[PDB]
Amino acid sequence: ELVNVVDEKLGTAYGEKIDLNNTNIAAFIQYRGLYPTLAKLIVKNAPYESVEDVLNIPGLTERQKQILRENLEHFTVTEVETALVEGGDRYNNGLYK
Amino acid sequence: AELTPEVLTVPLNSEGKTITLTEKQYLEGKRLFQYACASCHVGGITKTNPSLDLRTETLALATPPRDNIEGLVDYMKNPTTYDGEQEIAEVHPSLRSADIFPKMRNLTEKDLVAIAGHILVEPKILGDKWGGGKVYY
Amino acid sequence: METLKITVYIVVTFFVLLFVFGFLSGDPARNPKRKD
Amino acid sequence: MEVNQLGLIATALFVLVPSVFLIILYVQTESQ
Amino acid sequence: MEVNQLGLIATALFVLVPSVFLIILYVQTESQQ
Amino acid sequence: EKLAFYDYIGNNPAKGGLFRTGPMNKGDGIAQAWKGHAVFRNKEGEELFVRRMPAFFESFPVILTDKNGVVKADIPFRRAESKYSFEQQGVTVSFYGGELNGQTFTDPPTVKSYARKAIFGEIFEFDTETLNSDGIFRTSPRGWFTFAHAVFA
Amino acid sequence: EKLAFYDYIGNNPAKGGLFRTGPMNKGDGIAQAWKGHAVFRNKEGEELFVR
Amino acid sequence: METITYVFIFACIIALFFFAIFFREPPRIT
Amino acid sequence: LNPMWRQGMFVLPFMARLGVTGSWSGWSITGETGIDPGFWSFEGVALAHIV
Amino acid sequence: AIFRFLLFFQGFHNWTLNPFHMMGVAGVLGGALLCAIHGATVENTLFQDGEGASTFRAFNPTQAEETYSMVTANRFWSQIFGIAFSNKRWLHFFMLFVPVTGLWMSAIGVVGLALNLRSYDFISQEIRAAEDPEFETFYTKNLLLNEGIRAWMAPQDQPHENFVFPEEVLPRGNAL
Amino acid sequence: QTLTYDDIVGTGLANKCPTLDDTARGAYPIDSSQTYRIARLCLQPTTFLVKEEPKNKRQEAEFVPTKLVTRETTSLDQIQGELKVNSDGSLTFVEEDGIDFQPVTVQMAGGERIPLLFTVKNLVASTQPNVTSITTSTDFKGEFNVPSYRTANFLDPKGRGLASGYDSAIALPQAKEEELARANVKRFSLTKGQISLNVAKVDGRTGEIAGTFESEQLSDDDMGAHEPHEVKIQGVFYASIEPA
Amino acid sequence: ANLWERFCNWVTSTDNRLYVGWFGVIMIPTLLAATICFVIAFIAAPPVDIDGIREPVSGSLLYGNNIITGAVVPSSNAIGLHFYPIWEAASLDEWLYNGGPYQLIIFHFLLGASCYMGRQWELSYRLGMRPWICVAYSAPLASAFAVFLIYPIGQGSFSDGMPLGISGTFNFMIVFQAEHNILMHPFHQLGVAGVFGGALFCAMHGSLVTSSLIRETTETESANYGYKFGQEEETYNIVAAHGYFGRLIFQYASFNNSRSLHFFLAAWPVVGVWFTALGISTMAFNLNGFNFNHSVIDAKGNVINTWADIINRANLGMEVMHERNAHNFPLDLA
Ligand code: CLA
Ligand code: CLA
Ligand code: CLA
Ligand SMILES: CC(C)=CCC/C(C)=C/CC/C(C)=C\CC/C(C)=C/CC/C(C)=C/CC/C(C)=C/CC/C(C)=C/CC/C(C)=C\CC/C(C)=C/CC1=CC(=O)C(C)=C(C)C1=O
Ligand SMILES: CCCCCCCCCCCCCCCC(=O)OC[C@H](COP(=O)(O)OC[C@@H](O)CO)OC(=O)CCCCCCCCCCCCCCC
Ligand code: HEC
Ligand SMILES: CC1=C(/C=C/C(C)=C/C=C/C(C)=C/C=C/C=C(C)/C=C/C=C(C)/C=C/C2=C(C)CCCC2(C)C)C(C)(C)CCC1
Ligand SMILES: CCCCCCCCCCCCCCCCCC(=O)O
Ligand code: OEY
Ligand SMILES: [Cl-]
Ligand SMILES: [Cl-]
Ligand SMILES: [Fe+2]
Repeated sequence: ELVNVVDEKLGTAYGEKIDLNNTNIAAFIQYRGLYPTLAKLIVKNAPYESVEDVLNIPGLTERQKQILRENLEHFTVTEVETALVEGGDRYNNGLYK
Repeated sequence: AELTPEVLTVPLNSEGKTITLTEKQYLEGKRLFQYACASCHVGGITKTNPSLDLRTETLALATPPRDNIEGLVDYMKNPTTYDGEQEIAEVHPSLRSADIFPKMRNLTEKDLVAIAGHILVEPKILGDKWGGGKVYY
Repeated sequence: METLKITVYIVVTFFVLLFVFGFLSGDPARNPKRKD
Repeated sequence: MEVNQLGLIATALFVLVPSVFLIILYVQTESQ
Repeated sequence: MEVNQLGLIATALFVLVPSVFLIILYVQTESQQ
Repeated sequence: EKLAFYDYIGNNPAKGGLFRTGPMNKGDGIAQAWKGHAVFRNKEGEELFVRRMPAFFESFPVILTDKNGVVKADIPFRRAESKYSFEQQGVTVSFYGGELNGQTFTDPPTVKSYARKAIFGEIFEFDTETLNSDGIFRTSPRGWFTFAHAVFA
Repeated sequence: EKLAFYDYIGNNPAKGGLFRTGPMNKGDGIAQAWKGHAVFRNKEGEELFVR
Repeated sequence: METITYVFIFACIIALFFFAIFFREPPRIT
Repeated sequence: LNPMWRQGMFVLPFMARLGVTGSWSGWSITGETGIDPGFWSFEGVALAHIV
Repeated sequence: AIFRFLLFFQGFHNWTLNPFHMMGVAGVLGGALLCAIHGATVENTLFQDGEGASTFRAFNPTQAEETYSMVTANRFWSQIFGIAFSNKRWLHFFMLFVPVTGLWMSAIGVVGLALNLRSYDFISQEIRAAEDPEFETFYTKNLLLNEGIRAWMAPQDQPHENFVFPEEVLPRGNAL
Repeated sequence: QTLTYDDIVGTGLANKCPTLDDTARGAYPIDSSQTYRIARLCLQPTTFLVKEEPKNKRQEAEFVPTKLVTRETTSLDQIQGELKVNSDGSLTFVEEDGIDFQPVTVQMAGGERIPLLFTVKNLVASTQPNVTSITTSTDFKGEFNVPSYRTANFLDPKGRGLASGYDSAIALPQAKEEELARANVKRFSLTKGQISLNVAKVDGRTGEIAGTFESEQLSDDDMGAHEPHEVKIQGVFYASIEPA
Repeated sequence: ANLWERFCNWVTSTDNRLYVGWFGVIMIPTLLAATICFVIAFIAAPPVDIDGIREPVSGSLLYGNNIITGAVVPSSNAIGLHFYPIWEAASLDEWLYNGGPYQLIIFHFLLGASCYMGRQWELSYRLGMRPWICVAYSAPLASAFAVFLIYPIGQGSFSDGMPLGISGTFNFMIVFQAEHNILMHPFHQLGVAGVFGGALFCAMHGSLVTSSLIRETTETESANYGYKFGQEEETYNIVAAHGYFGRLIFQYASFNNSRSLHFFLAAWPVVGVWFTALGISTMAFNLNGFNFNHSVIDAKGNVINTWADIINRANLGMEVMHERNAHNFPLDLA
């Protein structure tokens, strides 16, 4: 009955892809063209019901929609986990080097 | 082990041409990196923004790719954010902003090549240490 | 708290003045050999 | 047996304290 | 706090036994003088 | 079982403490049964091996390796950049011999629980109630005898 | 509840023992609640009273 | 019981200070 | 249900009998919370006897 | 290398917590105290045995007389500190006794550590802290320090063990 | 007249909300064709009350007073958000951002410290219908979120945490783990609170309002280690309204 | 026979069992205040939020500590170097939570200890002694100033001063090494030499004088009875001691002037401890021990580790764990 919700999340697609609903913003540095501009937009406009939803962010240029479209297979979405998005933690989760 | 020409051989551009530095250029670039860059980039990290380091794999994924001499020389003239979207000359040292970053004033074109070459050679020697931070000290 | 503050200020002043006037009361003369 | 734990120290001091008192009195009687 | 119960008896005898020894030796010295 | 009980760090005399008193049973408890030999596997069926605790260490991380010593799973401290969690690697435990013979566990918290025991070597069922054991290793008569005689010498 | 608690022999000071040491709570325990007044009846519905 | 014990031992040391200072064996010259 | 006399308190009732009813930590034996007894709390009486 | 030995003993043996080392500390610092206080006392209770301002010249190794006043030294310390030495022989024996005994005690503690027989923990503190996450002492604070030391120095300090600790297992507080 | 930093610093005035003159009994008219924002919401607690536990049967303990021990660090300020007009003429404030939380610990009689995250995070507060004018009888009723007092990186004194730290009591290697599961497994609570804001002063010329508030929320549960307490908070508030 | 002159004569009287003096007029109240508050706090103070993160640390016996773990805990980091007397708090409960007692104790103690040093000068003057015993005491006194006042001043917070407790002292030490590499600092190395050498010479002098006691008693009595308080003749043969020690090493490595010898005994540990007090006092301003991290590299540029790099690994471990919840940003600059 007592489960660590963060360990449980590592067992989902959160553990293998960039979760558009949960992952800290520094993970968007792993793929080109995403950081910082599109990462800022993606985090600010979460949550998303489906990976495809990021293409409906208002303001996207066609080059930015192109960048996202190339990267859709590296994204996922899972239910928002309160412990990962509170505290402003998607912007700074206390991990540096 | 020694500083052989093979380790001193780094990419010149994205096209795949390479250039082979001399020991002198490597040592020159290390001195210049300490003079103008190390206060923020010691060991290949970035003290004021640790999310972005000087590891080759990081530089490879920047827009303008920066894992080559040309891309790095251009960055020292006109730095941009990691996605290429904005110019950051007014908050990052560069030739374009040497009026506000006075240590950049007396860097010549060959100094830039040496600094760029140092950044590209060093991960070949130090491995994970370069840009790994205190875990690998 | 104000009472406490005032009390401590008076007590400390008292002891400091004892110290100052004590050493001003001919202290060099208080030794076993030469008094002047 | 589930006895009272303080019973050990109570018994121990019950013996030691008055016994030591007597021994002190006796030894100093002998040395004068 | 769940401390070792025998700690108390151990402490009390550690103090009492050598202290009593010294007191015995001191008092019978005084009654010599 | 007697041989398996020797292959357990709780009977290692260099695991005690100067003021941890009494019999070893007062620490990890009265041993009741060998639980069986734990075999760990990841989602692709490689056998993994728990790195055993060295005697120097009061505590030790949980690191699972393959036959070649390459790290394949662990219990992470910082979760946010974890690459080797049991959850991500699908680590499972199966038991052969002993009480748990022929059983496999797949729920990550049970699998980690046995992985924490496996750093001590072979895994045993203990009675901790009878002596109100506190769970902290004590040394054996071999340890106490050696200490006293080296100090007297 | 305070009034019912006085009507309980565990608070009678003549119920103790010379070597039963400590607080009264060490004996019957720490009182938590009045359970209520128990009424006893036989099969005939008549009310009975415990001596 | 352990708090009581620590404080007790500490109090005994303070009392011993008092006797050791004010009831010492007086040093007597030659 | 847990007054002092169930707890083996011996001197506490003699302070309470003559008017010492509250503690510096803010409780009183009559149940009221948020009281300020001044110096003459249970703690102040004890300290006064030690001095 | 000896500095590394000290830190090893902190993180692995919790050696500062060991009463035999504490007795050694008291003997070493007590010895240094006795050394300074005795030297200073002699030098500031000297008899005037010459006219020079340098008072060293006014001593002769074959003189029978004490070169300083035990009586004045005793009065000073009795009035300053409450008690004072009165017996020159006891004093110098005590100066032998204090640091020698201290070192002997620490040696006993290291003999224990040969067997990992440490005073590492207080069991009562650990039982309470495991059950009550708001309970924190300087004792628990130091064990976290010991755990950092072990995990961070062990791979390079014990290279024959081939410890590979991935980044995610290293104990770390926030940000650091 | 407005003070400077060097007039305020060290006085305790930095923790106090702006006040209105007792003569500010006006009314602020609401034009529905217009949109409005709250440019600054300031909440200054003055009283912290904690509910006690009655232990026995259906008794329901009362709210007892407490002493603050964390000094002048309590006020919520620089809060802003949208002020909407609803189809029935009720107004709804929707908090957007601000310094909208303060950790507070108060001490109950007997010495127990009660820490709590005083907050209005995500506040949605609404009036009665048919307002058309903010007056000295206007009330806002709303609810808000109370996240866990500690966030997920927080490490307890034995190194245990939710997003970081040990998962076991490493100092008791062979202890039975079932008794320690509540202390070993950290969980992140997210509860709700309720607040009333009663307007008592209105400057009809400037759009400033001020008044009284009362909120109820839960205290810290130490990441699931113990049961929270119920806390009632009373104080004064100030707000500035602007046409958006 | 004036009333003030009679008071003055009593304060400076050499007939009081314990000398009072003008320094004592300040010393006695400040030391009593510090002592009484310390004892009470050590036994009964509630937990203190030393690091200002609302995470109180329990220091006293009644709150679950023993003699080794207990402490009077330093005052809150939220206070920094601000003066926090009782009358600045809204209540004693506030003052206790924030660590007010530590400030009261260390300020009264440093004042009273400074007057203790003055009192040593003062009585030496009333007894017609030479004056410099108080100079010996300035070495431990400076060390107390360094860990209670100077280090907090340079770091900006009494929360980083040394706790008044046994385990708290070790905490202070471990954290000091992680942040200043004090072991690699020469003034601490000089302190070790002053303390090791002081213990050495204490044992040397004690054993040489004991070795050369002149036979004055029988084997059934303590040799100590061969000395009588205030006797005019020396009680040991320094020429015999010199003859032994000079042959143990070589002649000119042994003293035969007792004044020179005792001055040496005074100077060695006093100067060594001056330097170590100065070490704490200058690491307060972050001038730290020698850094040889990655100082040896090979012909290619591989780092070749030395024992200094192993030290750094241990220091890193202490760095990353200390005050595990108090740092939000990557550099621990104070
Ligand atoms: C060579 C001697 C020796 C050895 C090796 C053992 C070994 C053992 N005994 Mg046995 N025992 C012995 C002598 C010995 N005993 C004697 C002489 C007695 C009679 C007193 C006993 C009575 C006894 C009982 C009643 C019990 C044991 C038990 C045990 C076991 C646990 C011991 C333990 O927890 O230690 C704890 C050890 C310590 C806490 C170390 C204490 C040393 C202190 C700290 C030194 C003091 C320092 C000193 C004061 C410094 C001052 C110096 C300065 C002034 C100069 C262990 C197998 C227990 C067991 O499991 O039995 C089934 C048990 O219940 N023993
Ligand atoms: C007028 C005296 C008096 C009275 C009425 C009480 C009453 C009480 N105390 Mg208090 N107490 C007292 C004095 C007193 N105390 C003193 C002087 C002390 C200091 C030691 C204490 C210390 C104390 C503590 C520490 C505690 C109490 C507690 C209690 C309660 C339970 C007592 C109990 O279990 O008894 C037990 C009594 C006995 C077993 C009787 C012993 C008599 C034996 C038989 C000795 C006589 C034999 C003698 C040698 C005969 C020699 C014959 C010779 C001529 C040949 C009770 C309310 C307890 C409590 O609940 O506190 C919250 C508790 O924990 N008291
Ligand atoms: C206030 C601080 C303090 C103090 C006073 C001490 C005091 C002591 N420590 Mg402890 N230490 C401390 C803090 C402190 N420590 C801390 C914080 C830690 C971290 C846990 C340690 C860790 C520690 C360890 C790990 C050890 C000590 C040991 C010791 C003891 C060393 C005794 C000695 O002289 O060895 C000096 C060495 C000798 C006397 C050996 C013989 C030397 C011969 C005679 C030398 C001959 C030299 C030659 C002639 C010429 C060479 C010249 C050449 C250089 C050119 C002593 C009791 C040691 C101990 O306990 O020993 C049993 C020990 O092993 N300490
Ligand atoms: C292949 C092959 C065959 C190879 C060939 C190799 C080969 C031939 C090997 C053979 C070797 C050989 C032939 C042998 C000769 C070698 C030899 C010379 C060895 C040297 C050995 C050596 C290293 C010795 C160590 C010296 C040592 C470290 C001592 C230095 C002196 C020293 C530190 C002195 C300290 C003195 C000091 C400053 C103060 C003393 C303390 C003091 C204040 C005491 C108090 C005190 C003092 C008094 O004074 C008196 C009075 C009283 C009262 C008193 O209180
Ligand atoms: C203004 C106040 C001044 C400060 C007040 C100080 C009060 C404390 C002074 C010590 C009194 C007790 C000494 C008893 C013992 C006693 O009476 O000693 C008296 C003894 C006198 O020696 P004599 O030379 O007269 O004796 C020789 C022969 O008689 C031997 O048979 O002094 C010494 O031995 C000095 C060295 C021991 C001094 C070391 C003691 C240091 C005490 C510190 C321990 C503290 C532990 C603290 C734990 C919390
Ligand atoms: C602090 C004042 C700095 C100094 C001095 C230097 N750099 Fe820097 N650098 C700094 C920051 C804060 C950043 C991130 C900028 C951003 O927001 O994107 C950087 C980044 C770089 C990069 C790009 C790294 C990557 O793409 O992975 C490079 C190549 C770089 N900096 C080089 C560089 C050189 C050569 C310097 C000396 C002339 C230098 N930097 C100094 C901060 C600072
Ligand atoms: C056992 C027993 C008994 C007996 C008992 C007894 C008799 C007891 C007693 C006890 C007691 C009798 C106690 C006491 C206590 C005391 C105290 C605890 C005190 C303290 C004090 C102090 C600490 C003080 C201090 C000070 C000083 C000194 C000076 C100045 C001021 C001051 C205040 C600071 C009987 C019979 C009952 C029976 C049962 C059993
Ligand atoms: C501080 C809040 C309460 C105010 C203090 C009241 C004054 C103190 C009164 C204490 C009672 C003293 C009367 C007892 C007998 C006095 C004569 C005597 O026996 O010495
Ligand atoms: O060492 Mn690390 O540094 Ca001087 O502060 Mn920053 O952390 Mn914290 O307060 Mn105590 O401690
Ligand atoms: Cl810490
Ligand atoms: Cl920070
Ligand atoms: Fe001497």
